[PDB]
Amino acid sequence: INYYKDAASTSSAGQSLSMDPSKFTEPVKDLMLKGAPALN
Amino acid sequence: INYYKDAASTSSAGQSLSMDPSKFTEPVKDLMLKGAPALN
Amino acid sequence: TVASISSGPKHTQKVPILTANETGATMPVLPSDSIETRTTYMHFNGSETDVECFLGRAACVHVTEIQNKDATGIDNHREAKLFNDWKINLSSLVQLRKKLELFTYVRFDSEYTILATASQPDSANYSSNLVVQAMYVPPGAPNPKEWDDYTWQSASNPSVFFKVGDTSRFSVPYVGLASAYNCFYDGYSHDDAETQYGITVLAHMGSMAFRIVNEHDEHKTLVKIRVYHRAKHVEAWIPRAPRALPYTSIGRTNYPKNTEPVIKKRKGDIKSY
Amino acid sequence: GLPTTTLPGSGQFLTTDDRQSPSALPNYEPTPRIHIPGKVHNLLEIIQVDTLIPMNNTHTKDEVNSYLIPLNANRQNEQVFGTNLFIGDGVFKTTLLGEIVQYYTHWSGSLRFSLMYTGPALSSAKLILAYTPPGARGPQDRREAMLGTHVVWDIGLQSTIVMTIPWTSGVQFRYTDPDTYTSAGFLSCWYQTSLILPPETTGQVYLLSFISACPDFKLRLMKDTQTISQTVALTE
Amino acid sequence: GLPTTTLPGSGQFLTTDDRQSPSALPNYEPTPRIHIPGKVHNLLEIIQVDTLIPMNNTHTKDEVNSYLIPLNANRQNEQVFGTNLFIGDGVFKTTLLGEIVQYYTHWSGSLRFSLMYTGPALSSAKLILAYTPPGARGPQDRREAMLGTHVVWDIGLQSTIVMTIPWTSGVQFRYTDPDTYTSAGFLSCWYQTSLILPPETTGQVYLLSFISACPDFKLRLMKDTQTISQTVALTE
Amino acid sequence: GPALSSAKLILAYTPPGARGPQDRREAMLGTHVVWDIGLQSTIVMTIPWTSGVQFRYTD
Amino acid sequence: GYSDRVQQITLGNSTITTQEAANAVVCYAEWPEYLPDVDASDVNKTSKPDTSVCRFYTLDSKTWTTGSKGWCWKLPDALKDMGVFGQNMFFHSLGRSGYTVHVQCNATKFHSGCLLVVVIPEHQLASHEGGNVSVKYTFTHPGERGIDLSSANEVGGPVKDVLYNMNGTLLGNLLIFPHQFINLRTNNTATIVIPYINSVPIDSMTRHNNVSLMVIPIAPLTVPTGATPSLPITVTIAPMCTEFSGIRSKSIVPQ
Ligand SMILES: Cc1cc(CCCCCOc2ccc(C3=NCCO3)cc2)on1
Repeated sequence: INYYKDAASTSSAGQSLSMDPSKFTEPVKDLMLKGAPALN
Repeated sequence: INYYKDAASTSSAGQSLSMDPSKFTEPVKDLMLKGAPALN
Repeated sequence: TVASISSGPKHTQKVPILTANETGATMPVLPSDSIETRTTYMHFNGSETDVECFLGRAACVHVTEIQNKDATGIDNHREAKLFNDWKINLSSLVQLRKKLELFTYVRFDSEYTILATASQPDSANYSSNLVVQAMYVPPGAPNPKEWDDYTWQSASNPSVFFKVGDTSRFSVPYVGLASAYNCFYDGYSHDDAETQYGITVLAHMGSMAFRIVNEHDEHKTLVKIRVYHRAKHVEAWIPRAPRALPYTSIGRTNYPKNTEPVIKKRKGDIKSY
Repeated sequence: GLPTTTLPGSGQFLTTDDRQSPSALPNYEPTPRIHIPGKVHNLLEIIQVDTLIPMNNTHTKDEVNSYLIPLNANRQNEQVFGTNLFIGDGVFKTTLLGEIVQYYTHWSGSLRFSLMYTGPALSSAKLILAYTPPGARGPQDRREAMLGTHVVWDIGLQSTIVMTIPWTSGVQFRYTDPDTYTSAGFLSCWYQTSLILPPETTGQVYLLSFISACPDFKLRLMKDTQTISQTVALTE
Repeated sequence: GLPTTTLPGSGQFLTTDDRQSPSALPNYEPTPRIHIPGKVHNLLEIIQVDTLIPMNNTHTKDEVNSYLIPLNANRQNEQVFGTNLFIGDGVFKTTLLGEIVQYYTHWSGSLRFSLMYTGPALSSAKLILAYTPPGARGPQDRREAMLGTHVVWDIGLQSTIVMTIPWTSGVQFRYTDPDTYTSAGFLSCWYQTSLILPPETTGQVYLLSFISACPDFKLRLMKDTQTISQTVALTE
Repeated sequence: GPALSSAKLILAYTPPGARGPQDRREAMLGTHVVWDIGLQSTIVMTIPWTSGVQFRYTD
Repeated sequence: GYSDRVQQITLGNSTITTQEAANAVVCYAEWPEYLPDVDASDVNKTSKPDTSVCRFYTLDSKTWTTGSKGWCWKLPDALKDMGVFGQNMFFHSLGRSGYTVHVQCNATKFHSGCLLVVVIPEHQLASHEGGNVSVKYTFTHPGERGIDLSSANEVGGPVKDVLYNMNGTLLGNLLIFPHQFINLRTNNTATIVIPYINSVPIDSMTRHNNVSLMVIPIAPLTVPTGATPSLPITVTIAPMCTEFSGIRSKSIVPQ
């Protein structure tokens, strides 16, 4: 129950439960498959 | 009504109403019947 | 539920009262196996003997003390009780301890209540109103050194601010590393020849630290902190023999030497009533 | 803003109340539970396991010997042991039953008292155990004893005898700390015929005695035990 | 007026509680969000990116050189480097992994340790990396090392080798601040055959080493880092 | 022995490759049976066929 | 014609027969079983030597005399040197096991005496010094020899006082632990099956013992006239469902 009118006044947000490290761990242009050779 | 998000914050648990003394009072391998001889 | 059924005379070849205790069992014998009984009902559930109930009331687990005074020229705040800490543990005060050690492994959430009262043992014009700031300092966190260190910023560490005379209350989930807390541990932290033996190795849960936020007034004020602990959501495994001798140390089973006989000697014979 | 009124008791801390609290560690994930044999749910589960009674209390420092009730060969008519039934005191007090009863104020229910015989296999004996319900004195001779709850025990292949002290009471609860109005009786044991040892054998034989509670049992109104105290906080 | 009672804890301020508050700026409209690449949702997302370990810690002032593990041509049987696995201390401590682990009290999971070789292309080498699970000492020679988790690495076209320290543990969580009971093992590396440089070439070659966490990883119970402190408030 | 006596013996079979055992500790690590002397008067130990080669010489 | 009385336990390449048993106890009514995945944490596949480790090892014999106070063995310590069980033990980082314990003591129908055979999960011993003196490693790792409660206090060792279970609790209440009596007049062996009991799924076998087996004379031994005044007690123990994990170099432990 929100007792207040504005959105800033609500409690903390709830877990992204998004999670996708590939923008950080695999930003390569041509896709690399694990097990296939790195450099062909 | 829980007012809080986490489970630790809820009140005391409610009675097991489990109760089974046999693990402590009769841990024998071959079942003993009351009234039958203890050692055959 | 019947507590006793009706039972009459018996002249059998089936004797429920003769057993062999060498087997390790406690055979479930009842009044009606050996006298003539009448029906009676239980009228009772055994509610208040549930382990949740047994370990579920607040017990005092720790009393410490800090003072508000001018820290000017104090070389060791910790030592002046300008703030103090507590190496969290539940085995220091021994009423709650005997209760928990009826079990080998125990798992529960904790609810802490902290009461703080002030004393002014020497001449003051008044009673000041102090705010305490007890903060949890887990293992591997910058321990605080003065009563007003960067540590107290506590940007990542849960801390509660309440007023002396009031009470603070909050609840911490089961923080054990394993599946249960060991009430006992017959091991070492590693196979060294001189490393400590017990749980003390095990149950190093970090310490709790208290301080007054207020600067000093003209008089000095003693604040004494009492921490209460209530187990909620209790789970206990493997019952053990109750503690008979007195305790000597947090975390070891050791009893004092030249202790006194714990079994009351008869005033009379074996035959005495 | 909703109008409220606070009642007497506001702000009090009652160590026995059960309410919700904020978690200091929001979002923390506890270690998974694994399976461990032995879970206890009720103290009523464990007081049904029998444990030994230091019946032979007559020593002067605690010894393994106060668990042993001695028996003499060839005595007739005589008395083996006697005790009142204040389960919260005296012989009972250090037993697991005694030890738990002491966490509660009131108890009601039947008790199971058993004796296991340890004499040579080629010996024989007949004993009588008697329960005397409240109201009479501890019996003074078997004649007196045999008129109340009793079992003639014949020592045989079957080594233990289980006597039950059936709940005999006006009032439905008794105090665990000894009280008169609330008192439960006496338990005595006498030779029914007599212990007889085989040839080439000699001396005393002993009985071990246990106590546990019947499924009948009720304990209520928790309190603090006289069995443990302290003068300064312990440290590591 | 509805009757209420206030409980213990009323009026306290717990820095970790999460409740509603009045907005000081009623009706204000925040700037629209535009799209920005790079959003982070979990610290678990970032500790999977590998970063360099200053393994060569032997210097006396911080230098680019403590990131370089040197290799010597023609040595046989010998040891390239050694370290314990207290991820919250020592070599690990300044790495991103080390640096985040320090915001939490407990960690569990697998680690990924990789080595990238930088020697001339016409050289060759075979190294063995070994993980020694808790309970034994840091290995003292390859024979000792090779009996635990290990990978023979053959230096080739493929420049990096990824070793995983699989989670080997009784207890399901370890402390990030170094603790004995909770300790994780050792990591060592030895020549399997030996580094060989081509003609016209000379000197030391170096390996770069990285650390990142497997998707396996768990961190819990947030706390304050020993890695930052201050004596007076900063100003502009 | 007399019926009123009692005894517990261990019989041990030691498969080829080790020496005749020199003490029970050594003996008890191979095929063995703890025999408890009772009402049942005989104990039957089996020397199970332990062998690489499927036949042995009688001489 | 099956009696509670006669029994045969065959485990591996070793068999035990008793013609005078008194049933058998299975701790907490649970039988040893391997570690399920749902309970697993370490990612390593475990090693299950099976029949080479799950057989019966008979420890060296003790001698019950009228002055005996009782003996105490710790598990897995007592087996630290038995065959391949022991090797596996020193060579893996973690291991887990249940056991069948068979304690043997026969006499005649003229003897009297009664031993308590009990298994105590997590038996943390007390220092006889009091205070917070610790009990050194070696002292709680006696090996097959076990601890002899009638031996003298030593320095850094545990207290050996029997009415207190070596920990501040009374002998009389040991009956809350899985146990069985050996009463010469009834019984000649005691058998207890121990499931693996711990707060973690698998642990170290050298830094932590998870049960102490204790044999304590309670009704003193009384031999027939002009009999030799003593009887030997033998303990045979078999690991069951053993699993080892995290193999490597081979632990080196104090002393
Ligand atoms: C058995 C047993 C019992 C214990 C204690 C466990 C409790 C977990 C840690 O306790 C606290 C205490 C205080 C705080 C706190 N946070 C803000 C103020 O106080 C947090 C956790 O450890 N083993």
